[PDB]
Amino acid sequence: IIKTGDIMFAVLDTSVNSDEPGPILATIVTGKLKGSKLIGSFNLPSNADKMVITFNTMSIPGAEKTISISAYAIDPNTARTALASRTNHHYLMRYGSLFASSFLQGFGNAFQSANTTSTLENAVIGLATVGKAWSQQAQQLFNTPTTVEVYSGTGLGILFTQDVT
Amino acid sequence: IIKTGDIMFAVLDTSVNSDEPGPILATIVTGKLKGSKLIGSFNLPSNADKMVITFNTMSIPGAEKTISISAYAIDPNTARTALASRTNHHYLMRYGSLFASSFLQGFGNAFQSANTTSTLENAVIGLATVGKAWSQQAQQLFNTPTTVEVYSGTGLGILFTQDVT
Amino acid sequence: IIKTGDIMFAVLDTSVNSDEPGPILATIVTGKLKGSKLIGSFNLPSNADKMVITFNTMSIPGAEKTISISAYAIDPNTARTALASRTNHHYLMRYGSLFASSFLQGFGNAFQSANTTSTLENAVIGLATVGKAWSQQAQQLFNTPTTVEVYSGTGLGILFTQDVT
Amino acid sequence: DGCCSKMGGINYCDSSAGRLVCNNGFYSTCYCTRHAVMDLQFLMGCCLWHGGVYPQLNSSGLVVCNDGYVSEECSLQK
Amino acid sequence: VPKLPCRVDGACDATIIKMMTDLNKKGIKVASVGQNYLISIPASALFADQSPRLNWASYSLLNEIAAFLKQFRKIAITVTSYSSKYVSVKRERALTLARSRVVSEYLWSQGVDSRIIFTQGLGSDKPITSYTLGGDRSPNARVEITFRRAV
Amino acid sequence: KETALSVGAQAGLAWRAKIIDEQLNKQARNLDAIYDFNSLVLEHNILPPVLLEGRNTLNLADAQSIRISDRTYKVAKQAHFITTPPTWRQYLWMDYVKPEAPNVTLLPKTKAEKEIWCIYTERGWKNGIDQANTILEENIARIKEDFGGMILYRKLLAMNMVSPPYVSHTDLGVTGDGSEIHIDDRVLRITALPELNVNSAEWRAAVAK
Amino acid sequence: GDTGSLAGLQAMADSKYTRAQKKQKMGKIREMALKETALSVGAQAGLAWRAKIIDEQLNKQARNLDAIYDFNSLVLEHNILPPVLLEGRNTLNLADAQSIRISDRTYKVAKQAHFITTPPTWRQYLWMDYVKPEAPNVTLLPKTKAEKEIWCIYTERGWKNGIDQANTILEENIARIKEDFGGMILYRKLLAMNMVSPPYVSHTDLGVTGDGSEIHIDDRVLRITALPELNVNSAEWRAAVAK
Amino acid sequence: GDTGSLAGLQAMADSKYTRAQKKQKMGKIREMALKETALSVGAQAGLAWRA
Repeated sequence: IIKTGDIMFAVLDTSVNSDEPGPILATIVTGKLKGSKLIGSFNLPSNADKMVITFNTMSIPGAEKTISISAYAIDPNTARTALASRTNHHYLMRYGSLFASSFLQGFGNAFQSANTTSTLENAVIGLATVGKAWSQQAQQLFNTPTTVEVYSGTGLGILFTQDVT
Repeated sequence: IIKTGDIMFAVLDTSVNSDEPGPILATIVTGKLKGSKLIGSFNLPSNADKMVITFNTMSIPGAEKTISISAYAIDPNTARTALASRTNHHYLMRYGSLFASSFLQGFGNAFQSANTTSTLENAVIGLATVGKAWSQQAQQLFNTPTTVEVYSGTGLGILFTQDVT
Repeated sequence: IIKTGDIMFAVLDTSVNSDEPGPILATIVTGKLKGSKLIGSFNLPSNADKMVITFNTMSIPGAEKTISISAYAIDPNTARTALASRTNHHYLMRYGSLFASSFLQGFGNAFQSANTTSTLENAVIGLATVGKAWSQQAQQLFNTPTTVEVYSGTGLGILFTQDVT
Repeated sequence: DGCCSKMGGINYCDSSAGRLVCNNGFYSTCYCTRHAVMDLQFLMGCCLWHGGVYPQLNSSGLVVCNDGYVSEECSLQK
Repeated sequence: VPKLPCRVDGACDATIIKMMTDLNKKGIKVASVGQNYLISIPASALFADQSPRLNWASYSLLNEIAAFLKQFRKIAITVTSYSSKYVSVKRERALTLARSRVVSEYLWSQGVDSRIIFTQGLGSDKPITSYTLGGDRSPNARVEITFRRAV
Repeated sequence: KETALSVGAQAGLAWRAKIIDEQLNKQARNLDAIYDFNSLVLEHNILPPVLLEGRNTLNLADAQSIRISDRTYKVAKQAHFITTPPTWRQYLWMDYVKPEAPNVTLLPKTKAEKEIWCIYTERGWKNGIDQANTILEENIARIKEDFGGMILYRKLLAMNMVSPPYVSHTDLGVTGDGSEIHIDDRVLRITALPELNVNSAEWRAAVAK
Repeated sequence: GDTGSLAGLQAMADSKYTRAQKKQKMGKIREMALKETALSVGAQAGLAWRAKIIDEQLNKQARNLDAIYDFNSLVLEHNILPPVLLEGRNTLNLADAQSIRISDRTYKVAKQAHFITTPPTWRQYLWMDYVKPEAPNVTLLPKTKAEKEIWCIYTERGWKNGIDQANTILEENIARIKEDFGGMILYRKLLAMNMVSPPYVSHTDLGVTGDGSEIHIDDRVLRITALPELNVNSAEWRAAVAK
Repeated sequence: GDTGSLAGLQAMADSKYTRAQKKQKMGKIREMALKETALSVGAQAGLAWRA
């Protein structure tokens, strides 16, 4: 019997990125449960500031048994629900690609246009027509979210949600 | 018998943004219930002014039992309903992006327009064509609301809703 | 009875690219299982930063038996979910093809346009009209993902998912 | 802190005596074993001179000793 | 460690060696063999001339004796008194008995956690020399205190 | 709020208890001198019983019913065997526990909060003081009651108004099988509990000089 | 604090303790998990190292051990291990109130005597098991100097605890072998005193045996009939004296 | 090693051995898929030669 919503500790060790969902396991290290293992997954948020974890498959050692307490975790030592990782992956890349393709489009058309009032013509040429297709491709791929990644070497704290026996 | 609509206190230690609902916790610290605790979630508001805590699962230790009182939160020593956090997170970024892209669009078109009455033309080029795509992207992403976040160390007072035995 | 959530090690010896799924047999070598064979195939990730193999057909020799444990992979020497492969296969090819076709289009049209204010006209000709079909073909073929390929000379590690008898 | 200080120093711990040995032939004033002849005139704890505390707990803050006595001075009042 | 005593209370054996050296520097005999300890004091440094009255200067010396004596965990302290030969036998016996009684009474009033204080004085029956020049000036007239350190 | 008052009551109870146990330990020797029991023990290591005497009692049962008695006597706890003299440490030694949990929620922020904090804390403190002293006086009353009943038994037995305890012992030589043996067997039993007498001749009157 | 707690609470009313509460509570919410790990690894290391030291020390003192515990000289004339005897003195029993049992001396047989082949030496009573563990897997690690030094001191505590545990095990084993030898020498004493029946063995023996495909020359069967036990006819006991 | 395991545990409390945990991951797997095969082929060649 475990109190509904208490806190314990584990360490997660699986290395996986928040792009391909997969089974992740942690291991309870202290307290009453020693060597108990816990397999679950994650899910993706609407905004990329955090990462929360699914944990539902609990296996207690000793006997051939597997309980199904489905409970989540908190971040130790800062007491949040996020992940300590990197999130600045895909802002500057898409912004720079869009701005470069746009600037190319403008350079070709306006520098051709202002001729009334050879190599410079070739600059007009190059930016004039490599701008447009690159611009619409950047408009296509602009919406890619910035990922987070779990670590293969971080501990964690786990709260409970429901009761067991 | 716990009376309907009485006042107790607990401590919220799990920091979570108003972005992803999930299991959050507090533990009743004074009053009759010591060692009892209460898990649940939050609710999102329509505007940028408050946050309330969806708390529904109360547990008192000792026996393998769980009561089912669901109740909400009140401000400790201020008697209000809001969250003590920041709300000015995402006004200035979208406003600045919108104004910058608009100013760029205008700079290109009007400083090309007034040419009747190299690097200046290149300035026209750059602001001209990076204004438009950035402006329509800003019109795409302007509608993101400013969120709130509970803190990792803020205690709270509790009003009750229903009774148990 | 193999308990849930353990680690074993094996050898992958076949080569297959992540384009044609097929029967690949790895050989469990250590722990309790020696000479055990494991037939499966792979999965395609949405983004190609990792690779995992779906392994389900596990058999031990001695008796004519085949258990039905399906589990996943952990990296030898890294304990991560990636693969030992390169990822730069299809960036430069499509970008260079697109940019060359566009620059050709621009050269023909703009150096024909700037005539007012023989061999150079043939340069105009060549880039002018081989640009367009090549550009739309590049728009057609641009979407090819950067692939990965498994090694025919790299072993593996295995984490468990469920139990057996 | 230095038990056999101002002498040759610590020799070793004679656990039959539960005492340190100084390097000159004199007994220390420290100890090394918990099975030592030490005077004990002050104690901690609750439910002393009784059966001890019950491993089971109350819903309230009432604490009941194993021999049926209830100690308000350990318990919380109202 | 935060709840158990790391040592017996009031113990600094460095200071004990210091005061033992100072006692022998004073000239009061300190003798240490085995776990049996002997302190010997000349009677002229304690009393008047064949009198059972404490000299008022001697109380500082007595306080030093008690400060040394409080250190060691003990059981039993034996006090023996010795004198010269002055008038008769029982006179010397009575004087020794009174002297040992007075020092035992003040020490038992003081804080030395013995369980047993034994006292006796025997006059001039066990001299420590053949040199019998003076009266109470002679070193055989004395007070000895012995004990055994236990554990 | 009142939480500071309650935790100050807890702290004052603890501090008064610790000082009380300190003083009670430091005054040691006369305590067990005056509360001897082993000098008071009976012949067969029997703890002698406890007796209560009441004088000049009147009861009104209801409207128009009264009863008057001169002296009443009651046996409180029946005597039995024992292996040790009971001591005062199971009557007087208070419990002690350091309270290490001041709940850090309602810390003051304004000086008015500090003022009400101070006043509620000190009145809780004096509450804890008086509660501890009440516990101590209840304990000293109960141990005084025990010793009074015991010595009253002793003097009633002197006055020949109680039966003494009666004991038979049975004696056997070696017993048991070839693998387990005992040299002797002494079975010590008591048949008659000590009790009061009801007749009139056996009353032994006292005198002094 | 809360010692002179009127002054302690008036001091905790100050705001510097309130702003120091914020940094200490977030540490106090989680940090205790490292202490269990440190105690576990300290217990492992101290137990293993102290076991190795005591096994080496026991091996150093081999000869006098076999000198003192001569099981081989203690055997009877028919290769019979003596039984095990225990003697208890001045026993009081309080089964309940109003009924006391008293005896002065009593005797118990623990292990009945039986056959043997070899004298059982001390190595099955006192030799300690040793392995070399080379796998410290410490999942939790310190970050700054404070958790580093509390990690060090908790490892010191676990080290000392493991040493004490090993010494406790040694004391239990040496008590066990001492009481077994005491039972043997007590049996010798009482059989000298004529308090027990000596063990008795019958034997039969046949000559040649078997068929023309299997033979043995002479077949001897030895069987013990009378287990040693104490007598109850105490008037035939033989006393002793000294000089 | 583990004789001065007080000092060894202090060294692993220090972070200089934390990077040593990564470099022991590479060699702890590839050798074990080789050693038994090497032992088996050595056994085969030795048995035939000695026979």
